[PDB]
Amino acid sequence: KLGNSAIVTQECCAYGEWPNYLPTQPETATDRFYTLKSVKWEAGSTGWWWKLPDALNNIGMFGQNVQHHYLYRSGFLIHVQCNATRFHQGALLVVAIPEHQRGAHNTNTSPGFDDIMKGEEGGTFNHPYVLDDGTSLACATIFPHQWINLRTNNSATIVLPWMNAAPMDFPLRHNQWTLAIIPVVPLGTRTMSMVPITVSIAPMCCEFNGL
Amino acid sequence: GVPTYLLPGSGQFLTTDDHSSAPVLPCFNPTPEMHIPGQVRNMLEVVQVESMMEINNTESAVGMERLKVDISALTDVDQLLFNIPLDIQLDGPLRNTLVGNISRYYTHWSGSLEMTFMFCGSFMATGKLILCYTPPGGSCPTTRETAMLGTHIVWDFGLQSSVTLIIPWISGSHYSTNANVGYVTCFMQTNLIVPSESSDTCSLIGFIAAKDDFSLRLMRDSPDIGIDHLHAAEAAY
Amino acid sequence: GVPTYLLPGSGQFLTTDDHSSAPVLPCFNPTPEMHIPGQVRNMLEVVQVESMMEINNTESAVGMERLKVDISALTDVDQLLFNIPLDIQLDGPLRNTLVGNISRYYTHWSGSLEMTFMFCGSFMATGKLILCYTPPGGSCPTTRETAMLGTHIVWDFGLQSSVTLIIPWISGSHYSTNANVGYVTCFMQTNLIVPSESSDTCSLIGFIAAKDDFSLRLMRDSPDIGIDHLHAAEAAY
Amino acid sequence: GVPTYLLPGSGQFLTTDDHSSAPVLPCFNPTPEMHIPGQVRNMLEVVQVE
Amino acid sequence: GVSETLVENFLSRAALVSKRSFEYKDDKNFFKWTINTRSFVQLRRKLELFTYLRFDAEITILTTVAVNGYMGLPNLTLQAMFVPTGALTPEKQDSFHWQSGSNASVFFKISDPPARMTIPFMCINSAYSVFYDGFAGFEKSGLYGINPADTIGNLCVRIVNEHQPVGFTVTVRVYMKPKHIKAWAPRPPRTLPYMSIANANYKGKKRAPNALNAIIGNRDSVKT
Amino acid sequence: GVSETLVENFLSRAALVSKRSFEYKDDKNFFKWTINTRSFVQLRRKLELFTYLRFDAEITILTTVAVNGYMGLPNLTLQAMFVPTGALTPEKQDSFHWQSGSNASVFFKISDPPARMTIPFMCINSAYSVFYDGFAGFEKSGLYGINPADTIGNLCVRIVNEHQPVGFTVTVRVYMKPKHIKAWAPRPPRTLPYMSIANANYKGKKRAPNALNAIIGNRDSVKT
Repeated sequence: KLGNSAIVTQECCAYGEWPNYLPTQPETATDRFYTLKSVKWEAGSTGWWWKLPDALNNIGMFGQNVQHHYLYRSGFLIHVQCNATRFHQGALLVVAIPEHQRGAHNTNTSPGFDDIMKGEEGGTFNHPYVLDDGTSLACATIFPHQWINLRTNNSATIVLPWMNAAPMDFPLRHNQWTLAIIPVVPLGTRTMSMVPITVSIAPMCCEFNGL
Repeated sequence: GVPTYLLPGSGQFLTTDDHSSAPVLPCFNPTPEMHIPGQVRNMLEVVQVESMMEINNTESAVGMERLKVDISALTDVDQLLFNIPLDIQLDGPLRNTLVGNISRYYTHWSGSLEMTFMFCGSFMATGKLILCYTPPGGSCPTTRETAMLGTHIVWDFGLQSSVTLIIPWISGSHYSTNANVGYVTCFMQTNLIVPSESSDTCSLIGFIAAKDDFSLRLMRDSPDIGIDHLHAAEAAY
Repeated sequence: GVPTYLLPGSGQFLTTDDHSSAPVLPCFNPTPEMHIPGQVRNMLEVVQVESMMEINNTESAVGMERLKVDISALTDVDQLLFNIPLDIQLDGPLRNTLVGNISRYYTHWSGSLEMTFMFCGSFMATGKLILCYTPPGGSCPTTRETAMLGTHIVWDFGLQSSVTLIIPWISGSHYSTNANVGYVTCFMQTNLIVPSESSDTCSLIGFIAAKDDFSLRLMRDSPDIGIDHLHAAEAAY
Repeated sequence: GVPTYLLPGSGQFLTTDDHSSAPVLPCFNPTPEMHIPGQVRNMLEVVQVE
Repeated sequence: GVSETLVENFLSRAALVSKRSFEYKDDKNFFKWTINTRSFVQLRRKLELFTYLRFDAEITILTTVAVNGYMGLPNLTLQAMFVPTGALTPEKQDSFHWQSGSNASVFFKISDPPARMTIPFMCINSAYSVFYDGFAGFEKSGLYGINPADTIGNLCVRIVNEHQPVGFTVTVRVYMKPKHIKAWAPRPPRTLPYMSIANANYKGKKRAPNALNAIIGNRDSVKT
Repeated sequence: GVSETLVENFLSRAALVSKRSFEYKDDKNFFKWTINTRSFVQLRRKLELFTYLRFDAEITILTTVAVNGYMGLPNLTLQAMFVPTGALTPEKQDSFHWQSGSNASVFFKISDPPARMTIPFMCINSAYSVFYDGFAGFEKSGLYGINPADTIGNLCVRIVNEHQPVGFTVTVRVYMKPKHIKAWAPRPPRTLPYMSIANANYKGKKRAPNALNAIIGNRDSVKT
C-alpha cells in the first residue's frame, strides 16, 4: 500500500532485490500508484510499451520531482491488471526490458525523439515478434517477466530495481526500463471484445539530488 | 645472471592464451563495482530460464502466429496436433530459445530438458491431451493407441492449465549428421468442449528449460549469424 | 638452465611502463635529502588552495581590471552583477585558477568546489548582495524574485566582508560537448550605501578552491599550451 | 617453461654495469692472498697523506 | 575454469577487430580506430547477449608486411598509440600529437613478437552500457543509443620510420580480448541480421530462416 | 598509485625530449644534447609548476633508420655516451674522447630493443633549482637564471661503424622519464607562451585567450 491512493494489494519481485536506499528521499509524495490509462486489448492488438520513468514525468509528485530535481534515483513496483470475464481467452507477457534500445525497421536511420519519448501515451509494437529491436519474443523471458493467462489469473506484479551502471541518472533523456505487454495468444470470444489492461506504476526508494 | 634458453614455441601469438600483460595506463583507478542487479556468473543461469518454443512451425505461419498451436472443436478425437523434434543443435522448434541459442555456441550438450506447456483458452474449456515422449530412434506415433510405448502423460486442460514434461538425459552429439533425436508428441484425447459463448479455437504455448544437470562443452562460433554490408562502414576508423 | 619462452609483447617500448632499469653511473652517492620547506606529495594539495577567479570577463577589461567586479551607487536595486559558469574544463572565469589549471591535465573531475568572495570597499560601505547557485540544467535567473529556486544566500557586505559559498557535488564529465554545468549568480539586493567621503565605486573579488572530496582521474595533456619558434633553438644541441 | 618478455634495454653493453659473468678458465685455483704490506682499500688513505 | 559455460571463459576468446592495410609512401599514411564493441558480428552478438559489461580489453597488434606485384622485407618500427576519450588525435602521420607526453604509445618493431597492451576498465560509470535507451547531451539532435560513457578509446597506429618506404604494403591486424569480465542482466539473442554498427535496426532476410515474420525454417505442417 | 593526482604519477610519463636525424656519410656526423628540463613545452610547463625537483631521469634512446628517395636496412651499432657536467665532449665522431674510461657509454644495436640507462640525481645541491633568481659565478656578465647546479649532463650519440654507410638517414628519438620525483614549493601555472629555452620571458598572443592583458577569452558582458 503506497500513498493516500490505496489502489492494489501486493507483498512477484525481480533480480533478487527488494528496493532499499543504497538529500531528498520522498516516501509519501512519490511512493504511490500512478494508474495510467487502460488500453483496449482487442483481437488485432500487437502490443504496448511504456518507457519508465518517461511515462511518469507528467504525473504527480514524481513529476514535480522531475521538473524540480536534476538527478533521480528510484526503483519501481508495477502492477498490470487485465479485467476480463470467464469467457475471454488470452495470454499476455508482461515483460520489463532493461535498456530497450529500440530499432527502426528497414532503414539506416536511428529512432528520433518522437519515436522513443511518448510518456503517458505509451506506444505500440510494430513487429512484436522481434520486440522492435531484432531480438526475439521467444527468448524474452530472460527479463523480469510475468504471465497474465486469462484462464488462470488476470493480474501481474513486477518489481523494478535501480538499473543503472551510474549511481544516479538524469531523467529527461535516459529511460532505464521499458514495461512491455505483448499478447502472445490473442484475445478470443465469439461476439467479436475490447478488454482493458490497466497499468499502475508505483515508485519505490525515490531519491532526488540537485534542485 | 640467469642462464635461460628458448623453448620451441617462443614468440608465438596463440589466440587463446592467458598471461598477465602490460597495462597501457597504470596508476589509473577505474570506477568501483557498484552493485548492479542481476549478475550472470555462469551461462547455465541463462540456459535454465524457460523460453517459448516455436511449435506451430508451418509455412504461412507469420510472425506471432508461429508460437502457438491452435486446437479447435473441429479436430478429430485423436488427430495429431504437433510434434517437437529435439534438434537443439539443428533446425526445428528449439532453435530460437534460450536453451538453443547458447547451445549453438557449443559442440557437446548433455542434460535433462524440461518442457512446460500452457493452455490459453477460456475458463470453461475442457478436454484432454495425451503428451507422448518418443525416445530417440523410436517410432513417431500416428495412432493414439500405439502412442503408448514410452513415457507419456494424459493432460486434462479442463483442470490443469499448465503441465510440466521432463525430458530425460539425451547426451547430445555422441554418435554433424542428421539422425533421430527424440520427439515430444501431443495428440487430442477427447475433444474441445467450450460453451456456446467462448471462442471455439483455443491455443497452447510451450516452454523449454534445461535443468540443473545440463552441461555444455567445447566452444565454437554460432552458425546463426553470417551476410551483407553494414551501415556506418569504416565510420569507426 | 631455465627454459623460457617469449610472450607476445616482448621487446616493445611502452611509454608508460615502470620497471627497474640500468643505472648509468653506479657507485655514485647523490646528495642527501635536505629538508626543503613546502613539499607537494599530492596535486590535491595544489588544487585545494584558493585562487582568484576572473569574474569581470568582458571585452575592454584590460589586465588587472579583469579580476574584480565593480559595483557602484548607480546600479539598479536588483540589477545582475555577474554570473560564473562552472566550466572548469572549458573557457570562463574558472580557467585560470589553481583548480582549473590542474584539472585541464585530466579528463574526469568530481567534487565540491568552494567559492569565497571578498568585498573590497570602504569601512562604511553597506548594502546586501543575494548570491544564487543555479544547479546544472536549470534556468539562469534574471529577476531577483524568481532567483529563489535552489541554494542562495543573502550576503550583507556591511557586516561581513567575506562570504563562503559551497558548491555541491558536480561529478564533472559524466554525460567534450557544450552543455549547462551550474551557475553562481550575484544580484544587487538593496543598493550601495557609501558616505559622502568614500568612493562610490566599490569592488568584489572572488576565490575558488576545491574541497577535500575533489577527485581527478585519467591524465591527458593540457589544451592551454601549444605556437611559434622559441629563442635559443638548437642551443642545447 | 617460464614466460618471459624482453624489456627495452636488452642486449646493450653499458660500460659501467656490474653483473657476474662467464669465467674463461673455470676449475682454476689462483694463487692465495699472501699478506702484502700496505693495502689501499680507499683512495682517501692516499689523499690524506701529506 | 570450472565449467566452459562460465562468463569469463565464454567471452574472453581473442577476436579480430581491426584490419587496415594502410599504404605508406612518399591522413592516409596511418590509421586510427575507435575502440568499440560493434565491430565484428561474431563477437558483437556475444556481447549483446548482456546489458552491462565490465571488461579489461587487451589489444594485441599483429603487424605483417608484403611485397607488391626488391626481394627483402624491411624491419620497420611502429607506434600504436592509445588516445582515450579526452584529448586530440594526431591529424597527420608526423604531427605534434604523436610526441604527446600523455597518450601512451607502444614502440614495437615488425620483427618482434606482436605488441600487446592492456586497456583497463575505461568508463565513467560502473559498467559499459552496451545498450543505451537514451539520448546524449541536451538536444533533441542527440542520436539514440550513443552514450559517451561507452567509447573505450582510439588506437592511432603509424610507421615511425621516414618516407620513401617503397610499396611494401603494411597489413595491421588488431586482436581485442576481454579480461576480468563481469556481465550483468542477460538479454535475448539477436536473430535478425544487423543494419548498422550504431544501432539495433532490423530488416530480416527475404525468407526463413532468420527472417522478419519467420525465424525458423518452415516445415510443411505441424505433424511433420 | 593511490590516486592519479600523486606527484610521482603526475610527472613520470615518458616524454620525447630530443630528435636528431643526423646524417652520417663518407661535428655533423653525430649529435650531442644538453640534458635540460626546458625542451618540449608540454613537459616544461609541468616541471615549472614546481620550484624544486629531485628526479632520476631515465633515458630511452629509440633509433630508427630509413632509406632515402638498395633495398635492405643495415643493422648498425650505436653508442650513446653520457658526458656529465665535468670533462670534455668528443669534438669529432671518432676522436679520442669516445674511448674514455670514465664517461659511461652504452653500446646498442639498431635491431635490439631500445637502449635504456638511468641517470641518477645528478646535482650538487639537494634539489634541482628549476627557477633560479640569481647570477652565475662572480661577474655582472653571468646570465640570469643559469645555475651550474642544474645541468644534468650531455648525451653524445654516434654510429660506431665506419664510413661509407650510404644515405640511410638515422633518426634518433630520446625519451626522458623522471623517477622517484620529490617536488617542493609549487608555483602558478604559466599562462603566457614561451620565448626562449633559457629564461621566463613573456610576450602573449595578440588577442585573448592567453594574451598579455586578457588570459581568458572575452565574453560580451558580465551578465552573459
